[PDB]
Amino acid sequence: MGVAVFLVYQTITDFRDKLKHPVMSVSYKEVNMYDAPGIALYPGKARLLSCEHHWYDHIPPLKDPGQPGENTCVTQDISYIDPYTNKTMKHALIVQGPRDVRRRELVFLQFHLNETKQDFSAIDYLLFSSYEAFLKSHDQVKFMQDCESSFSSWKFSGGFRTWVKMSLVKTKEEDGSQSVEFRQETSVVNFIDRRETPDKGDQLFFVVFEWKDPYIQEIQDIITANPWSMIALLCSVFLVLFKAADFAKLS
Amino acid sequence: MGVAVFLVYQTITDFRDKLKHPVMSVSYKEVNMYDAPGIALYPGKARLLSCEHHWYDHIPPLKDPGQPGENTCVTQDISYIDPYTNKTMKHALIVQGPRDVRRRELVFLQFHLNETKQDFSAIDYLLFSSYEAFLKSHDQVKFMQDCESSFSSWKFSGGFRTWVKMSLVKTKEEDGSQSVEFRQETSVVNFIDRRETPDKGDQLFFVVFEWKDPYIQEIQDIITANPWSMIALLCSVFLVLFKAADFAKLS
Amino acid sequence: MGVAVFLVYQTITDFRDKLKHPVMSVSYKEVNMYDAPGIALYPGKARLLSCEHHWYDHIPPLKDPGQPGENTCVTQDISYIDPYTNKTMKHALIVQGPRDVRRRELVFLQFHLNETKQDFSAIDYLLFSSYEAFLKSHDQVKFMQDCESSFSSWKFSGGFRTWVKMSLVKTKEEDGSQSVEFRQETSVVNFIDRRETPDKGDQLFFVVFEWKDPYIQEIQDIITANPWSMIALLCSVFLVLFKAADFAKLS
Repeated sequence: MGVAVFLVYQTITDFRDKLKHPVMSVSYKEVNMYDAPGIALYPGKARLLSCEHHWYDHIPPLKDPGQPGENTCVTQDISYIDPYTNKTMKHALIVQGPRDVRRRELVFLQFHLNETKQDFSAIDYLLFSSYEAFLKSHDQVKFMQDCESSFSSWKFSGGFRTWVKMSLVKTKEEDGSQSVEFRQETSVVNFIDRRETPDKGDQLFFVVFEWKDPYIQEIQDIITANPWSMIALLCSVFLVLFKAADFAKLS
Repeated sequence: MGVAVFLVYQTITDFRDKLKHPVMSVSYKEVNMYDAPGIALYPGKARLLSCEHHWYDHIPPLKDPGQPGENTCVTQDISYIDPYTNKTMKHALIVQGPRDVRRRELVFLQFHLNETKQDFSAIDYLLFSSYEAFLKSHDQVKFMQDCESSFSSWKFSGGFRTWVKMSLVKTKEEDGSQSVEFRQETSVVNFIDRRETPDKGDQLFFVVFEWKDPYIQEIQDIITANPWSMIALLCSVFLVLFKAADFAKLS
Repeated sequence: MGVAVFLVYQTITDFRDKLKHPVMSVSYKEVNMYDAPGIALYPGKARLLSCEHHWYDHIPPLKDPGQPGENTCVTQDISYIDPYTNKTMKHALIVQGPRDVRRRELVFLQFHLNETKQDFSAIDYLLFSSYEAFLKSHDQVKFMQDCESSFSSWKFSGGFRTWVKMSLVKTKEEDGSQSVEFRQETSVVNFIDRRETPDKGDQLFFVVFEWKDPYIQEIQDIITANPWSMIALLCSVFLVLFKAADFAKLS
C-alpha cells in the first residue's frame, strides 16, 4: 500500500513536471518556387536608381554609377505613419522579392543619397512574408502598421554592397495558428570609388537580396506526456498489487 | 517465456539508449526591466571621449569628432593581469550596460587615438552578466580573471560604428547550477571623415550597445525516461504472461 | 467495450502523430587536436603574397605589404571545371586549415590583386572537412565537384581583413550516414592604406582563419515512440477491462 502511494505520488509529480514545459522539435520542407516576399526600404532623402533581377546570370554586368534608369522592379511607394508613436511620419518604398531559388535570383538595387548633415548614413529596411497578400487584399495600410509592430527592421550599411541572404522559418504554435519569421545573414563588400568621381563625396548604396537555401525550417513544440498512459500504468500497478495481496492471502 | 525475455531485453536496451543521451528543450520569458550588465573594454592607447545613454531618444545627436567631454557613464578603470599567461599585464575599462528594454535604451561610446605603428584599428571588448556583482561584492579582481577565462572576447572594427545588439541566453544544467551566456550580432555603418577631413589621419571609433528583444531564452536538458515506468511495464507484462499461462493450464 | 475502442482510437492516433515527425537532440564533445581541414580559394588574377601560421602567438608581427615571399603554407593550386554549367572553367587554390585548438592556431593570408574592371572586388572561398582526404585518396578531382555542389561558398570583402572564426557541426542522420557542415562568423577590421599611399590604388586583401571553440556540436534526431510500449499498454488495458467484466459477472 505504501509502495502504491509512493509510486502514484512520484508519477503525478513527474506528470506535472512534464506538463509544465513541453519539448521542441525541428523539421525541414523543400519548396519548388519560393513565395515572393516584399522588401520594404525607407528611401527618406535617397532616390532609387535601378532595381534589377538576375534570375540565372552568375555575374551582374558592369554598371555605370551616378545615373538613373533600368527600373524593372515591382515597386509600390506610399507615405505612411508610424503606429509606434502615431505622431511621426514614416515613408517607405515596397518591392517584390526574389522568387525562384533553384536558379539564383538576386534583386540588385542602386541607391544614391544626396548630401546630408548626418555623420553615419544608412537606409533602414524591413521584410514581410508575402507581397501578393499586401497588394490585393483589403486594408493593407494598417497591415504595414501591424507588420512593422511585429517584424523587426535592421538598416544596411551605406557606402558598399550588403549581400543579404535571407531565409524563412515557420514555427507551428499549438493554439491553431502559424507564425512566420525571417532570418538573414549579410555580407558586406567594399566598393572601389575611384571610377566614379568622389570629390562630391555623395554616398552611393547597393543592396542584393537572395534566397539562402530552398529548404525552410519548420519548428513544432511537442507535449511529451498524456493522462491516458499514466492512468493505465497506475491502474496496472493497482491490479498487480491486488494480485500480490491475493497471493499473500492464499499463503 | 522467450517472448518475455526478448521483450525485457529490448526494453532494457531502449532504456539504456534513452539514459545515455538526454533531449534538450527551449523556453522563453519576459522581463520588465533588464538587469544592468557590464561591458568590459580594452582601450589600450585610445582614451575615450563621450559615453552617453539614450533612454528612448532614437538618434544620437551629431558628435563633433575628436573633442572630449560629456561623460555621463558609470565607468571604472583599473590595471589588470592576464591569467592565461600570468606574465602579461593587460588593462581594461569597465562600464555599465543598458537597462530599459521597452524604451530600448542604447549606450553610445566614442574613442580617439593618435596614429601608431599597429597597422590596424581595433579594440577588443568582453561582456559579463551584471555590473553590481563586479562592483559591490568582495574579491572581484579575481572575478575579472575567471570571467575572462570563461567568457569570449571579440574586437570591434576601428573607423566606423559597430551597432551591437545583444541578448542573454540562460541554460539550466541539471547539476544544481545555472549558466549565462551572451549572444550578439553586430551591424557596421560606415562613417564619413569629410567633416573633420584632417591631415593627421587619426582613427576614431564608435560603438553602440543595445538589447535585441525583451525575451530571454531558457534551455534545459530533460531526461526522456524514468525507471519506474519501465519497471511497472515489465511487471505488467510478467503478470499478463502469467495469466496467459494460467489460462493455458486451465485449457 | 466502447471505452476500449475509444482508448485504442486515441492511442493509435497519438502513435501516428509521434511517428510522422520525430524529435531532435543536441550534444557536445571535446577534441584534443582538431583534424587539419581544407580551405578552398578562387584567387583568379590575385596571386597571393604570404601564407603564415600563428600556432600560439596572440599578435601577428608588423608586416610590410606589397611584396611576395614567406610562403610557409601547405598549398595545392589546380585548374578545375564547374559541374553546375559544365562549360565554365574555374581555377581554385587549396590550403590546409589550422590544427591546434588549445593554443588557437590562426592562419594568416595576404592577397594582392591588380586593378580590375569589376566595380566590387572580392575573393570567393569554400571549406571542406579535411585536407588529407583531398590529397591522398583516389579520384578527389571529382571530390572537389562533390564538395562544391554540397558545401556553400561565401566571398570575403576586398580591402580589409575578414577575421573568420569557423566551427564544425556534425549531425548524424538515421539512415546509416553522418553529415559535417561548417558554421562561421566573420569579423572585419578596417585596413589602413596610409603606410604605402600609392597612386595606383591596387587592392590588398587579408584573411585570418581560426577555430572558435574546441567543442564540436553533435545533433541527433530521436524517434519518440516505439510499438512495444503502446502494444503492451493496450494489452494491459484490455486485460483490466476483462477483469472488470469478470467482476460485473460476479456481481
